[PDB]
Amino acid sequence: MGPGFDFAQAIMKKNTVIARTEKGEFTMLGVYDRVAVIPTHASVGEIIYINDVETRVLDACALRDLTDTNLEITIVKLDRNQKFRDIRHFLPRCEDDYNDAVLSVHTSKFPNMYIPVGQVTNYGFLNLGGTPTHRILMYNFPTRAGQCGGVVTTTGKVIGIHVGGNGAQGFAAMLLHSYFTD
Repeated sequence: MGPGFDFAQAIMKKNTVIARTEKGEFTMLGVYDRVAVIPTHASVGEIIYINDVETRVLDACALRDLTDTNLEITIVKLDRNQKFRDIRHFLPRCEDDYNDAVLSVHTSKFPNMYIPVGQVTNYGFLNLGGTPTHRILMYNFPTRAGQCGGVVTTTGKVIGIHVGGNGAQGFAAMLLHSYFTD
């Protein structure tokens, strides 16, 4: 509907797949080469479904900060025959607050879904489902089951992936450029 939705759509149309684990269907952001991200609570194993195709997982790393605190991001390398467009230049270098963000989801349950969530706070610490978690972004939108893995963007930046909600607020894990240096 406007330039925020434009950037979000450009990311969804080229840099997302539908990932299925034993724990559900998730929006999955492809970042570069065969490397993607998914919430750690997806419990990625040796095999994952990517757009309903059985796919070997070549590597999976559940990120933690240097205090050994959960970040809720798992980086997955997929045994896929095709690379993602490289979007690493759209990732923030530092923790930050943002204005006028969009949360975008693409699953069987919620195809082509875009939500203007407004102001995004650097919230920091969250007890997420009982697990101490760091680098949490917060937005004041009543997000629901089915939106985990959803991409949070501003114009020109891919800033996080949706990992939870409390009924009134939604929470995303930050994406930082330093997670994807190779």
